[PDB]
Amino acid sequence: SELLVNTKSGKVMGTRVPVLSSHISAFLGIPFAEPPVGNMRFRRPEPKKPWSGVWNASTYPNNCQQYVDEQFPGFSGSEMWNPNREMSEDCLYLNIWVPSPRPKSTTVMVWIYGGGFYSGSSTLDVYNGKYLAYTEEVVLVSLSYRVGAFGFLALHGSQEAPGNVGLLDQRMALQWVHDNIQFFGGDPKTVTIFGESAGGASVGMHILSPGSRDLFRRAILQSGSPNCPWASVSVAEGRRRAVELGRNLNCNLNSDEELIHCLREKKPQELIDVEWNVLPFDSIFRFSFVPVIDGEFFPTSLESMLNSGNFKKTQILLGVNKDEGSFFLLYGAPGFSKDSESKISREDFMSGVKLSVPHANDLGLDAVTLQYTDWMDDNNGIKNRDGLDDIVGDHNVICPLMHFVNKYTKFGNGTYLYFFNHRASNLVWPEWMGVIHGYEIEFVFGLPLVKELNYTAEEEALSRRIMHYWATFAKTGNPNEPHSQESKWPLFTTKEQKFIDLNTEPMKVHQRLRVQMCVFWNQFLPKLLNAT
Amino acid sequence: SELLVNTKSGKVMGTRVPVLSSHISAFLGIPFAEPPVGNMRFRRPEPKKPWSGVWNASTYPNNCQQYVDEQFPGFSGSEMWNPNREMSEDCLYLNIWVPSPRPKSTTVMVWIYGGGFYSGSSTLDVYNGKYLAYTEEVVLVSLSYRVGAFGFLALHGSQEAPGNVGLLDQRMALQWVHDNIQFFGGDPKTVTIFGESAGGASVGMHILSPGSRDLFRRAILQSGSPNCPWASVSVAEGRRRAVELGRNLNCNLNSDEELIHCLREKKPQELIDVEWNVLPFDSIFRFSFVPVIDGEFFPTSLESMLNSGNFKKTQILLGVNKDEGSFFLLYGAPGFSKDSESKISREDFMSGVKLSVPHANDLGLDAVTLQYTDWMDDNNGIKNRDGLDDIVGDHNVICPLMHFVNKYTKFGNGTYLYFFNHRASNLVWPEWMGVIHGYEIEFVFGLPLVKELNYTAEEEALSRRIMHYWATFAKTGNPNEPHSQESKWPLFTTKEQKFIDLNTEPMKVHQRLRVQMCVFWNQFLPKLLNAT
Ligand SMILES: COc1ccc2c3c1O[C@H]1C[C@@H](O)C=C[C@@]31CCN(CCCCCCN1C(=O)c3ccccc3S1(=O)=O)C2
Ligand SMILES: COc1ccc2c3c1O[C@H]1C[C@@H](O)C=C[C@@]31CCN(CCCCCCN1C(=O)c3ccccc3S1(=O)=O)C2
Ligand SMILES: *[C@@H]1O[C@H](CO)[C@@H](O[C@@H]2O[C@H](CO)[C@@H](O)[C@H](O)[C@H]2NC(C)=O)[C@H](O)[C@H]1NC(C)=O
Ligand SMILES: *[C@@H]1O[C@H](CO)[C@@H](O[C@@H]2O[C@H](CO)[C@@H](O)[C@H](O)[C@H]2NC(C)=O)[C@H](O)[C@H]1NC(C)=O
Ligand SMILES: *[C@@H]1O[C@H](CO)[C@@H](O)[C@H](O)[C@H]1NC(C)=O
Ligand SMILES: *[C@@H]1O[C@H](CO)[C@@H](O)[C@H](O)[C@H]1NC(C)=O
Repeated sequence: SELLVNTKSGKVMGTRVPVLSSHISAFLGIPFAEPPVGNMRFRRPEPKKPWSGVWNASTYPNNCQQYVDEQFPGFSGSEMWNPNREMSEDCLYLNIWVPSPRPKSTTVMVWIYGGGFYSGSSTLDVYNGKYLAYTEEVVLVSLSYRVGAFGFLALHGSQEAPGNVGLLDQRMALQWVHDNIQFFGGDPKTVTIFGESAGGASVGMHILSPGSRDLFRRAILQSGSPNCPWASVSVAEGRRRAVELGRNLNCNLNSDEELIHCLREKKPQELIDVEWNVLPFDSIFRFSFVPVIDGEFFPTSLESMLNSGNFKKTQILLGVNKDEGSFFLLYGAPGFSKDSESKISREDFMSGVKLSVPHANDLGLDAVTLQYTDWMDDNNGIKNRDGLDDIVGDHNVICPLMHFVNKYTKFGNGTYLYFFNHRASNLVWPEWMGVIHGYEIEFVFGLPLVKELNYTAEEEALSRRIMHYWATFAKTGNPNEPHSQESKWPLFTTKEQKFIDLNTEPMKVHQRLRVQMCVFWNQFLPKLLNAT
Repeated sequence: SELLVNTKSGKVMGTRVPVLSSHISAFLGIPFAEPPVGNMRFRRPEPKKPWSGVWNASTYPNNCQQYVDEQFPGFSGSEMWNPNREMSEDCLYLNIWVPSPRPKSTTVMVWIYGGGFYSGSSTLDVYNGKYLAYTEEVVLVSLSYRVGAFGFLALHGSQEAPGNVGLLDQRMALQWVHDNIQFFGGDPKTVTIFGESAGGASVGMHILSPGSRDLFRRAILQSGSPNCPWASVSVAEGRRRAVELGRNLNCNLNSDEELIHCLREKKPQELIDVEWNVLPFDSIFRFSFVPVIDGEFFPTSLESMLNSGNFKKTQILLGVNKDEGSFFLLYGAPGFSKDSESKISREDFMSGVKLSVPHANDLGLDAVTLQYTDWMDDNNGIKNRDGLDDIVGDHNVICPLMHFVNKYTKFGNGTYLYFFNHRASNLVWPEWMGVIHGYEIEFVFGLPLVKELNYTAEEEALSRRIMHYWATFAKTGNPNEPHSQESKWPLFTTKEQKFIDLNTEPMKVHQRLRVQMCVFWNQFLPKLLNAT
């Protein structure tokens, strides 16, 4: 039967799922690691022991333990990101959508969800892989990994809580895909990993880490880069935060052993309840437990790895959204609200800048403010609001990606860059937030092809184009259809630095995406902060 | 007779001079101080002893000893600034143009020439006061003062060479005007001092200095401000330069007495020949001997005087030209030439920045470069050339004047600000230099009314308008004709910061002249340089 697949780990039984008037097979909740529970909490993952009999893979698995957004109860804009299955530490599973009839050896795409490294689920409606698998005829896999303290608590020097275990969870899933996807009709030689935000940072981290490079062929990064200021911490900062978490739970702090044992006796929600108390600064776009530059998963500093070409050389397709910072200003910066136009006073602007670049001294804060203030009209509320939106997006997402892009292209084998700037007609968030962080995902996953979701005919066309760009790239290392008549997405080169806009209008090519601001963020400001 | 005037210093005999088909009286070369020669070189000026008989004031006097421009022999663009009379240390004289018939008590305007404090003459053709005196019916005076080491060599603590004596020369001339102008038909209660560049800085210095304030009524500053970075030095830097001058002439440096005596035995040209060797940095727009913050002529730092309102409160009219920096880039920055379009490479741009802000550390240089580089088109030669032109003009002239303007207006009784941006049709300098430092002077002095000088009919109209604005302001403290139908030059206020463009097009009002760049130069950069 089509729904029965024998893998190196044992037999698995899937389910037939309807998709746009047709059908495909889905193998949901396949285990790829032993549950990281009890004494294994904080530890590197262990491979799942093979099983006898047939594993029932007809339903989604549990989501990993995580902080749950309750800022807007019942609001779909925020709840579409919350776990939609019961949470459990026993959450290391992957999902596979397979075209029907089962292919023999086709293109494989593995999705890595985002969520600031503290949240996320592979089972969200926006990550439903059936549309992409069906429309592009690819085997679509979505993995999972531990987030928050469970996946990133780091006490460097200890083997009980070394840090980066969430990344190792992702690596283990990629190993399982490499070893077994052939049985589902996928070609292990042609695996593209793709993810957004923390998932995009993760993809870049696998490109960098020597121990992950051989597990995939190509990569797609959406609104995320390994060098993002929020994506990693030093082992000293990781240690300080782990100790501070312990201090919040009245743990014995005499030794790592004492600390870890105490943290292991706590129920999941006890760690989550105090997780946010360990941040070193009053800030926005900063998360507690994230990857650590350990000297193992990451051999040396990310910057030196990027500068020396110490990373997997292959093709990459990546990009950013127009208003990456709005989600974060709404949730923490003074003056912003979901139900107002959020025009920002000069003082709230100043407060926002301080929260946005928490690590900056006063000279640094002045540099940023000057760079984003129109002094001919400084009390303009809309300009202050949009300026902050740009500060947050440029600093945390766009400029780090542009730095990654330029460093990468020097050694890589092919780069395609995009600027997604279409605001969905059915967006439930207010207009001031614009093209929000995370909102290109629904187009990548084909949601607009579903009539009941209320997208326009051009948005469905945009979705189909993006899906075919992503899949063709996964398949060939080039998003363009060979011998096609359609407009060509040009290669991003060190010299011309071309990129295309991604929206419902006829393709348009540009060059040097936000160079003015990124020279400020990537070259000048760090020089200023390092000198003063 | 109309050409005979009895003053408190003795009788003076002038000459009748033709002016635009009519005539007026001119009293040229009237002495206002004893010749500052021999043992009086470097000393404060002494008032001229009264004379018996009649002083022949029919011809221009000698010009003060100064460096002479030989960069373009025979070229009128540069030679129109060079002394046009024999040079001599016996050069403290003033000139007066009086309408005919002699008025009884009319508006007085006293001109203070510029020249970077190291050069300048009251006898230049562009400073001919007959047109303005005739057309506006004002008594026009042009004074003179020692420049270079002769007027500004400063060994603070010494009475033989205290510094600032060139400013005291100007003050003595203003005292003579106050005491005697009534005999020429001028009203001592209504004296307006006006000057350009170093002369404009001088005017602002008299506004600041307690010992000069009572000598005039109102002020006009053209492309110059007392706080300009090149207009003054500390007593320590003044001393170092004086000692270095001595070192260049093989002087005994054991004491001030030994140094000064040696400097006094040298012929004028010997000091001038090594004058430029004392600058502390490789730079442009920096001059050797300038005013010193001595604690006497200037009670405290210029900034604290400006901040506390420690200055004469009255009305001021001032402004800048569009391309203040071009003259200086042509003469010293790599890549610029008089006969080429001077498109600047990225490297010459960098070299220019270093010469333009000689006091800046590397972080400072990077800040400036970033602020003026279009990173989307950084190898554009015209943009690099124009960017440097703006760097030089903003830093040395425009932003210091804007800082002066805003500090002044808070305590003053009326401010009128202009932006002169008309390029004369008959300019002999190349097009790339634009509206050059010093080139609004010919319009202020009415040269365009002289047919043989080849100006257009609209330029003559512009000249007449400017002359009437200046004179009406001198007379009333307001450039606008009361009850006129013409467009009104609005008052510059702390709140609205309005200014007008000055050109052949219908008046246009704007606000916050070059605010973006001036916040950089007046607030951010000094904060950066002071911290790092
Ligand atoms: C690094 O990028 C991200 C960081 C956080 C999240 C996402 C994300 O990318 C997006 C798209 C996708 O990748 C998944 C989740 C998304 C959207 C949903 N949500 C958006 C709200 C994030 C901003 C508020 C975060 N919070 C705090 O900073 C904070 C501080 C103290 C206590 C509680 C909180 S919080 O959870 O409200 C969480
Ligand atoms: C502070 O503003 C200024 C500084 C210098 C001058 C003027 C001026 O404003 C204008 C208009 C008016 O006020 C009178 C003279 C003006 C035009 C004529 N000339 C223009 C040429 C100035 C630029 C070159 C100065 N030189 C040097 O920096 C240098 C260095 C070493 C040796 C020799 C020289 S230099 O004389 O060629 C001299
Ligand atoms: C990606 O790598 C391939 C193979 O290494 C590059 O193709 C080679 O290009 C070189 C230089 O032009 C030729 O000498 C070889 O014959 C090519 N090999 C093959 C098998 O095609 C390709 O140019 C690279 N692409 C980019 C954008 O770097
Ligand atoms: C310049 O100073 C004059 C006189 O000090 C100001 O005129 C006075 O304005 C105050 C306040 O409006 C009135 O109470 C007086 O009656 C006015 N005095 C006279 C004699 O007019 C004038 O407003 C000031 N101008 C500016 C721009 O500051
Ligand atoms: C597979 O497991 C799910 C768990 O709820 C169950 O509903 C479904 O009927 C099961 N099917 C088989 C054949 O075990
Ligand atoms: C005034 O002095 C000048 C000096 O050259 C002379 O030419 C002129 O004739 C003199 N006039 C009288 C009356 O002395």
